[PDB]
Amino acid sequence: QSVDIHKDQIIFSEGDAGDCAYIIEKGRVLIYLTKDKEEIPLTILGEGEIFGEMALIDNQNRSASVRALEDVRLAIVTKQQVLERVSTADKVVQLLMRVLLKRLRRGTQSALDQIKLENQIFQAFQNKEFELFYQPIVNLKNKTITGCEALLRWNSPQHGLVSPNLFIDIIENSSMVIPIGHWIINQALKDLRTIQDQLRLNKKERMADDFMMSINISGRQFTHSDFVNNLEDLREKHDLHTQNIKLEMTERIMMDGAIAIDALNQCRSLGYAISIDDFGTGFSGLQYLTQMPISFLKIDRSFVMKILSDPKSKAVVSSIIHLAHAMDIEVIAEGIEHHEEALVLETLGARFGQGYLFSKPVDLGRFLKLIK
Amino acid sequence: QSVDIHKDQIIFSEGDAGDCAYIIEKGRVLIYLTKDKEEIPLTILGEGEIFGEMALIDNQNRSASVRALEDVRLAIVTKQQVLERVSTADKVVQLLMRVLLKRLRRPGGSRISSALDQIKLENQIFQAFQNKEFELFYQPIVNLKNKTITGCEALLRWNSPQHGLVSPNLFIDIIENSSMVIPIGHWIINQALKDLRTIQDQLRLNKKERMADDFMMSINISGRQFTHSDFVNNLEDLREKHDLHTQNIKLEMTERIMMDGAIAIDALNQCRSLGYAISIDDFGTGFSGLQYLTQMPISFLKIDRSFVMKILSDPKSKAVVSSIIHLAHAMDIEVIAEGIEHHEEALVLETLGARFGQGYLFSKPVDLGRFLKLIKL
Ligand SMILES: Nc1nc2c(ncn2[C@@H]2O[C@@H]3COP(=O)(O)O[C@H]3[C@H]2O)c(=O)[nH]1
Ligand SMILES: Nc1nc2c(ncn2[C@@H]2O[C@@H]3COP(=O)(O)O[C@H]3[C@H]2O)c(=O)[nH]1
Ligand SMILES: [Mg+2]
Ligand SMILES: [Mg+2]
Repeated sequence: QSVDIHKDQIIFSEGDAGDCAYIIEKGRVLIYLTKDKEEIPLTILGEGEIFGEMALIDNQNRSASVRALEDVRLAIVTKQQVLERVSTADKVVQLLMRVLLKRLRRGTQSALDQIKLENQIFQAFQNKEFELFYQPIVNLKNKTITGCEALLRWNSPQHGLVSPNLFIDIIENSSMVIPIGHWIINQALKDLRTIQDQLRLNKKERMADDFMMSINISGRQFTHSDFVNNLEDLREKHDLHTQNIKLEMTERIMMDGAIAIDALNQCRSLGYAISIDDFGTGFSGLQYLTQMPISFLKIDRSFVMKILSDPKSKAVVSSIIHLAHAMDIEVIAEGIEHHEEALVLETLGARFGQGYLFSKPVDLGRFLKLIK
Repeated sequence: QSVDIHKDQIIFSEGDAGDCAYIIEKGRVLIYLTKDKEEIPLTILGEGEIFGEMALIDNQNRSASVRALEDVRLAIVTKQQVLERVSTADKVVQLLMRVLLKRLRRPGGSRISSALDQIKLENQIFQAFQNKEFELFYQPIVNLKNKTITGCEALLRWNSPQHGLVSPNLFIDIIENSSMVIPIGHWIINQALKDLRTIQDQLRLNKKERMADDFMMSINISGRQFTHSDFVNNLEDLREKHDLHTQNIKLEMTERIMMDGAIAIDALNQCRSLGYAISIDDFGTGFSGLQYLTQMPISFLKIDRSFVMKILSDPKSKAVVSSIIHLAHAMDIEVIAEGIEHHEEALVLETLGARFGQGYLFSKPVDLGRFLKLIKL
């Protein structure tokens, strides 16, 4: 909505209640204070400048008066429009705005903490405090280790064992995912080379050929272009085959719809296995799985820990397993802690499993012992 | 990540390139300008204050110098941490930041070379609402086996050529993540409930007593209006206003409501205890709340057109649809398959076990007057 004001009209005065702000589309306006009939100019605003935001942002009165220097045309921005856009902005951006506002007139402790935590995470990465552990994936019927998932671990000397609940999300929607993710993939692929070599050296030739290293890939690093180029470079570096490398993704990817179907279809043509991690939670979902080069899906612990108790959870799990089979997708059920859970999941048709029942995540050295 | 500076150290000078910002953890710093060797104090900052952000936000030089007044400890905030959060922010927020920055740094004329358009579109939408340009149409939901109209969905329409150059989805989206959803949504619900009263009265007056009792008016409820407190109070007020029963009113909700998890289960259980029917509008698209579907007062789920239009062509889409239908039955949830445009689609969906359907095959959305005629057939 657009409004035309004549030259010399006082649009509002210092000390008035704020109703709305205004974006100048044509002409010029003067911002002034008055102090005993002496008019003190602050500035002249022209096309594109917004004015009157300040009263709206923190329900104070007008900090200055505003007069049209010539005929002007103003677009009206409402209190609610400004408050809405501000309240939904990033909390560090909200902090930055509050500090600027208060200085110009002359959730903060949560926002400073987020900034600090990020810097603490990345310094710990560069101080070599992270390592990968490996959690066996087992064939449910014959109890054989068929692969492993690479899981990030923070062994901070000050705090002891730092929980992945904290730092994984910070890492994943931060630019540091790219350097951290490049390190993860290289390490996983390096340790895959070692697992295969050791398996062969102990005459388990077929196990080595069929072994799947499962690597968690975030959306950010997946949609970063040349992700596939670096992934390929790192595979050839360690002389590995695509068929032994499974890329675990959260369905939040498909979100990027056609684009996604893109790289995912890319990799699949190279022979990488693609897996939907935490299926049925998050945006890890049914609708896109219809048209996806998906070889695996993981049934989240949240379902598995309710199999025996809540029989409506047993229904949902059977549905997912039977659906996966109808699309020739195989299933890994994770969070398996009891033999009774593994029994039921095998009867329902899940081929693979992971969890404490079989083994917790362990360092490479202990994993190399488990496979023997 | 933490750095200790001695009393009197110039941390940086006015005119330098910005590397990082700092949070003061201990002590005090002076912000000053220099103007012919006269040092002009702007302020003293203490514990918790941030400084040096401004150069980072828009790659300008330092607007002032900063000296430690005593021994200080600074936490480092990186250029990268500021620039990412700033560059990804809303364009109105970006405008606000630029204006504040320039004003704090500051007779010449200040200028700024979308944004204004987003603001205007919203005001155009809301003025059209208040100028009575919106109305509800109703699309029959039919029992697939016996072809009988069992209910209808209320669908919002804008009667203007302007609806037009926005896109049909887009005007609904503007409404739904804007505060205007509350006044627009209150009008929608009242109108739908008013027109439900009329459908039932006419059904009774023609001795179709069982049809009137079983008739479901389906109303799309956005997340914003659902999580707004006193949503249930207004909904109840409007039901009693039109002397209606909860059992005839179905609340269609996006699956994205389950991003609240525990809070969402309670809010739905509140409506369900009152006797409202709850339906998941877009099942299997958008947010996956299947872990939660285990414990949800859900009576209906709708299979989206995006699945239905791929049944015959892409047989992996046929697989997913059968799975959803069979799963819904295992939880005593009934299914409405929407976007049904051909008899062959309705055939397949009935064989798979879907009870209800909507789409062009049966009828497009129509005004109340035409809907009242369709009922009598
Ligand atoms: N306080 C202040 N406001 C300014 C300045 N330059 C432009 N303005 C605008 O003038 C407006 C006066 O009313 P508000 O306080 O609502 O919002 C103010 C700003 O939008 C300045 O240097 N100081
Ligand atoms: N320009 C300006 N900067 C201030 C003021 N008060 C505190 N500061 C801080 O001083 C810093 C000087 O360098 P920057 O411009 O990078 O960031 C500035 C702000 O963080 C003030 O009144 N004006
Ligand atoms: Mg996983
Ligand atoms: Mg709908």
